[PDB]
Formats: sequence, C-alpha cells, structure tokens
Amino acid sequence: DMEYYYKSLYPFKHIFNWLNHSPKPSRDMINREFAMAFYKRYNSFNSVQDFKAQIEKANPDRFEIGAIYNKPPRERDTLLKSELKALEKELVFDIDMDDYDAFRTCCSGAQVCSKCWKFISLAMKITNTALREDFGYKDFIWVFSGRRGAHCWVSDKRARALTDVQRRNVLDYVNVIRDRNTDKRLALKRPYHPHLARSLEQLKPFFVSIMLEEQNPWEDDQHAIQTLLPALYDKQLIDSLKKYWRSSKEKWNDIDQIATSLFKGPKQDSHIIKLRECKEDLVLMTLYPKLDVEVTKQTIHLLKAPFCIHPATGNVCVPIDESFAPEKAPKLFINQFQAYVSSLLKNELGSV
Amino acid sequence: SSSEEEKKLYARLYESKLSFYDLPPQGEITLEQFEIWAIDRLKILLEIESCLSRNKSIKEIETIIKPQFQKLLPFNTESLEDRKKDYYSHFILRLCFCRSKELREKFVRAETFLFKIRFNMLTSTDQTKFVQSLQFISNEEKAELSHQLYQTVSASLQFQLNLNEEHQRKQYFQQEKFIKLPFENVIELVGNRLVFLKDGYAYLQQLNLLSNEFASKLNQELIKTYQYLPRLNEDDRLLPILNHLSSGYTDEINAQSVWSEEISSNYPLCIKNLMEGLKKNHHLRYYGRQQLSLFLKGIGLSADEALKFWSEAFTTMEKFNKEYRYSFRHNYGLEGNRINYKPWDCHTILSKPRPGRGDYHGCPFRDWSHERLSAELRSMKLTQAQIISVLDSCQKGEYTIACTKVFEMTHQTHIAHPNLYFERSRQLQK
Ligand code: SF4
Repeated sequence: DMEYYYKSLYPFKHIFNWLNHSPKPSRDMINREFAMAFYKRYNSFNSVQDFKAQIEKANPDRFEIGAIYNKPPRERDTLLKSELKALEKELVFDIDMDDYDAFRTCCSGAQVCSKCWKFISLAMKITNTALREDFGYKDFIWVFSGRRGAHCWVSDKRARALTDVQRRNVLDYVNVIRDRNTDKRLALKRPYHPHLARSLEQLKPFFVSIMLEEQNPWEDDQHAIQTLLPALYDKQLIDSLKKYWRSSKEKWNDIDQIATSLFKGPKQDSHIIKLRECKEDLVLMTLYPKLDVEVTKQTIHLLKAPFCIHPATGNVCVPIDESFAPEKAPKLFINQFQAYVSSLLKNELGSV
Repeated sequence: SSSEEEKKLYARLYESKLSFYDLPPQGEITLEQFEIWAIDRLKILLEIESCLSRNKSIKEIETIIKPQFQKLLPFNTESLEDRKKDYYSHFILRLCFCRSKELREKFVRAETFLFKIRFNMLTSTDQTKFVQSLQFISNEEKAELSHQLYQTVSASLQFQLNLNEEHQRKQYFQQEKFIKLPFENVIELVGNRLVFLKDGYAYLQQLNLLSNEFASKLNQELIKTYQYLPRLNEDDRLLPILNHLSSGYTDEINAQSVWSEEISSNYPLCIKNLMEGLKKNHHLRYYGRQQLSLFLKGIGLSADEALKFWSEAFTTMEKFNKEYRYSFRHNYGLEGNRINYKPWDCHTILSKPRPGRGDYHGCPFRDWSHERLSAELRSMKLTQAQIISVLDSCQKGEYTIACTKVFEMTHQTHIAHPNLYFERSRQLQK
C-alpha cells in the first residue's frame, strides 16, 4: 500500500517546489534535512527524481521535514557535528485534540468528528488571525495531522529566517494558555492584551453553541465540579453552587444568579467584574488554541511532511481549508496545494 | 580648532541633555583632567555595580547615586565643562576597558544602566527631545490604533509611572508618541507583551529599546577601539593610566518593627540596653549611636529605614539634618570613602571606652553591677542557679560566655557577636 502510494499518488513535484522556494533546484532542497520513520535522520535530495526514487526505495511509513543547513545532511558522516549549522525552516505550529478532551463529550479517547473539530477550527482561525493581522504572514497553510490534529506551515521568508529566540517569542505571544490543567483558574493578566481581547471576542459567539448545547460537558455534576467550578474565584460561590447542584446552560446561568444573590452592597461591582473576568478566562480555556510548544521553539525541529499517510487510520495528511473535516480526508487537495505553492513562489520573487 | 568651533560642535553634540556617544571628542585636555575624570566615572560605575550585586531596587539605586551625580559628574547643568567631563570620561573608560571581553561586558552593562537612570530623571519634554534627536507614527495612525495601543500600554503605564487613576493614564497616552519598529528588534517586549504588534511591526517601554541599542553600539565601538589600540600603544603617558584604571576594577525589619516585641525578643542584652536608653532619653551618645546603628545595619535595616527610625526616636529636623544624617548615612558607607562598616563584634564592643553616666554602650555583663544584672535576669524568668552561673562567668571576665549562656537559657555554641546572637535567635523561630 505504501509502495503504491509513493509510486503513483504522492505529490513529489509539488512538495519539492514548495520546499525549494524556486522552480529550479537550489540549496533549499539539496541541504534540507529529511528524517524517515520505518528512525534515519539527515537525508537530503538533489532533485524531484532523486526524492521520488529514494522515498520509493526506502518505503517509510512517514517522513518529516527538517531545516536548511549549510552543508548537505546526507554527507554528515564526512562532516564534524559542529559544522552542520541550521539556517532556515518554515515556522510550524502543531495543534491536537488531546488537550480539549476534558471539554468534549461526543468522542471518547482518540476518536474525532466534525463536532469536536470545531475546537481545532477555532484554533486555526485564531492562529491565522494572529499571524496575518499581527505578524503580517501571508504564505501559511494548514495540514491535517492524519487522525485528529492540524499542522501549520508558515513559508514566509521572514518566518523561515527566524532564529530560535524569535520563534520562542512568537510562540509565547501566541501560546496564551500556558497551563493546560482544568482544575485551576487561569487568572490571566488584566487588562487584556489586544490580541487576547480580539481572540476572546471571536471565540465568544461559538462558546454557547459548542460548549453549552452541542458538547454539554458540565451536565455531569462530577465533571462540572472538576472543571467548571475551579474556573471561579470565590470559595463561597463555589461552595454554594456545589450545594445547589443541569445542562451546561442552566449551570452557567446559576453561576450568575447565585453570584447576584450572594454579593450585595457597594462591593458588588468588583465581584461582578471578577465573575465576568473568570467567565472570559474559562471561555478562553475551553476554546483558545492549545499549541504544541516543542515543535515551534527550534529551527532544527522535525515535523511530519504534508500528504503523508497516518499509519493507524490510512488518512493522508492533506491541506486543510475552511470546509475541511476529519471525515473528508481520503484514505489510502493537490490543486489547492498548487495554488498555495504558486502564490508562495510569486511572493518569493516579489521579496527578491 | 578654535574655542568657538569647539563650543558650536559641542552645542550640536548635546542639543539633548543625553548623548549616544557617537563621534569621538575633539580638543586638548591635560593629564590631570584625564585621570580625574576617568576616576570619577569609574567611581560612579563601581557604585552602580555594587548596587547591582546587592540586588537593590531601581528606585533605591537612583536615591543612592543622585548625590554622587551632584558631587562627581553633575548632570542637567548648562555648563559646558560638566558636559565635556561626561563625554571625555566615557571615552576614556572606553579606551581603558576594551582590552578583554569580560571588561567590555561589565562596561557596557554599567553604562547602559547609567543611561537608564539618566533617561529616568530627564523630563518628558526632554525625553521627547532626545528621542526625536526608529520612525515615529503619524497622528492619524495613532488615532486609528488608539484603542489597541491604550490597551497594550495601560498596564505598563500603571506599573511603571504609578498612574493608578485611569484619567491620568489616558492623558499620558494622548501625549505619548510611538515608534514603528519590527518585532525582531523588540522580541523581548513581544514575549512579555508590552508592545502592540501589527503586520509584523511592533509599536513601542522605549527605554529598554534605547538601552539595547546603546549596548549594541557601545560593544561595536569597544571592539573597534580594541582594534585601533595598538596604534595608540606608542604613547608613554596614557598606558600607565589605562593599566591602573583596568586594575582598579579588580521589609520585615523596618523603623517600626525593631520597636516591636517580635524583633526585640531576639536582641542581646547590650542592644536592649541601647534601645531602652534611646527610648528613655530620646537620644544616644556617640559610641552607643554607632553600636546600635551598626547592629541595625547588620540585621538588615536599610539606610532609609535607619534614617526614619533615628529621626523618629529623636523626638528639630534642622539640627538632625545638620549633625546626624551624615553620620547615619556614613555608617552605611554612602559618602566619604564609602565604608560599608562591619557591625561591631563583642571584642570591638569591649575594646571601646567604658560607659559612664548617661552612656549605654558596652557590655552589660561587664559594665552593670551584679545586682542590676541579676534583676534583669529575674525579669527574664531565669532561675537562681542560672543567675549564679552567668554571674560566675562574668566574674571571670568571660562576658561572651555569659551572653551565650543567657541565649541558651532564654531560647558553634559560643557567640561573640550581637548580630550572630540575633541571627541564631531568628533561626530558632525559622
Ligand atoms: S557578650 Fe556581646 S552580645 Fe552579649 S551583651 Fe556583651 S557585647 Fe552584647
């Protein structure tokens, strides 16, 4: 199956053109590191024919894209370990369904569907908004991870030349939800940063529709106690709500009703402001993108190449559009990749 | 070059009260002024380094160094001589500290911190003038992004400028100008999110960017000066001075807590005597004053808190500022040769002259009568056998042994320092 996939179906020419950033072969592909999972690292290819032939001969389950080096990775055995220095690589983001499992009830374990894909889609929307309006990036594409995740590949030349410090700073700017535990209040800094306020504003309309109706994770009283209650700030309010405890909507309104009943006097304004802040924090915890921090920090990190086959499900890691769903991924898009690669090439020529 | 040309070039060089030190100075100065100015700037820089190594706050640092500005290298003066002092001192230290990478790092760190201070006492109008002298955004572009910029900088204004009221923050934001720069040069602010970031550009927290640029330019100029130094190795006059200057480099306790029982319970007998005499007489004599001040310095009382405590214990401010403020600051080593005086140990205390009437310093185990000491022990609930033991220790001249005994009964055994007594007593509660 993998032999036939790499022989006839895998788009080698298009991946080569995307990675080389030039129609003619250059050092962007000759010096680019390739790792093959069967774990053999430091492979490189001089042409589309060499790429296709080596992939067909080795027959790996998947292979991963590395950074651009000063010298070919295939000749590393003839070079000192300090001689191979990383120059450029596309800025990459990794998002998975694992960190949202405490907030979904349609699927259990490693299963995914279009209902729980809304978390991933909102993550893409927020990340794209950040990269476009804030970082000004234009040539970025989102690729299905194969089972339940999405990979972002920012091919902007400025993004490609970023150092590890710049990549870490970018990730810290984007990765607002640093602590993924659901048993503790986020207590995000106030006032909100414009990026954070904008992200909350975009995530607010979908919050009710997903969480309180479609997922309904807090309908279970124990689940509510474990996740929804710790998002609050007042111990008396938490105890009163626990004693009183309904679908997620009823509990959400009970929070406001009990807070109004408990907090009275001149100090009620501070309490309602704090409750609203906690509710926004919980909305962000439920809906904000939860990136994989490791893959983005360093230029030398290796990420799974596009159009790879997932070993467990057979889904091909296709690029993701606005209407993509996990079910739409075919089992063992090219034109969309053609459009993206062509736009990247014209932008590269414009930058030149 | 003539005097008029020199004055014009200088007025062009210091159109702002601060300078980036770009063009080397032009003129002739004597070896006297060379050495003196280099020593002055090195003294200020060594003081900044000593403050850094103690992790002092920024505010405390400018409080210590403002008089050193008024004394050694006065700033914010229209005198050309002082400005030339600053310029030539900076370039002389540039010459001196460029030999090794460690020296370059230390020099650029201290100089950038000095730049931070100097920009701090400069006024907002003067800060704007210096910054104008890195592209500032137009008024329309600020108005378009006013909401987002205000949201970004509100917390920074509140926490740095102490503008707690929202109206003051809004008024400051209205007059505040911004600079359009890319995030690659402002990554350190981007990570902390102190700058609004749009379309790959960061809208400036300007002091951090200015200081980073100062550090980079200063390091580059230091490297270039190290390259050019072998040509200047031919002169006999400067080389010994450069070598000499290079080798020259090489609160829980507050004014009210020391009065409380919690802290006073850890005092030794002598410090209790000093404290009580202070309370009764609202004044202490020289040896007692120095003893108590040095003990308080040893236990961690700050210079400002020491000044407040000493002023409030002496229940006019004119005579205080005239006669005791300098002594109480000099005990901390802030003037003169700046001696961070070590607190007196029991040998130093016992080497002082014996106290008389009205004198409270010394050691109670030596200067008090056995009756008064015994009564003070009964006040500490000490039994008669213990009292006899400490009196036997005192009668032999082993006052430190008696104090150690008192510590053990009231609470590496031997204690020969009141500060050691206090530290061990605090440890027993920790
Ligand atoms: S032995 Fe030392 S610490 Fe104890 S009372 Fe005498 S001088 Fe003070």
